Amino acid sequence: RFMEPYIFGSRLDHDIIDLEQTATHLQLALNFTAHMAYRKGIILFISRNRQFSYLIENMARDCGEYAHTRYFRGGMLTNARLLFGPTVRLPDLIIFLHT
RNA sequence: AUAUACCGCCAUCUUAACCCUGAUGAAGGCUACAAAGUACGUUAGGUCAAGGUGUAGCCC
Ligand SMILES: [Mg+2]
Repeated sequence: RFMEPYIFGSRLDHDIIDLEQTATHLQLALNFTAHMAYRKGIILFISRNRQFSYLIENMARDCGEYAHTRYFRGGMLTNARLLFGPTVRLPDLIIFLHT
């Protein structure tokens, strides 16, 4: 339901995403990502689509950022201190290619 | 004579934290082609034959 305002219409029972809204949303998201990278924030890409795990890991390694395409264990973010150490720094921005 | 004196030795019997979910209820938390989970006494016991310490008996 919450995706309805972003849908241009249905073409033979297939939803079509309004690309005019996608352009503005992508502009805002890319501006935010660029500003965060300028401030040397830790950027973590996340995606459980196994068809693109290799590509996303390669991209994250290429841009000097971090990736998590594997099984997400309980408490990686909400219990990070116990799972990594008391002085671990969490990501400043998380990018979901697949939500 | 006494282990029905003790030991020695045999045998009997009794005997942590953290993180999520449920509207922050009792409560719950797993799937790998992965979906919240990680950190001693007891006995009128035997044995003084390969071991000891005492205790009492008798002494016309
Ligand atoms: Mg006896």
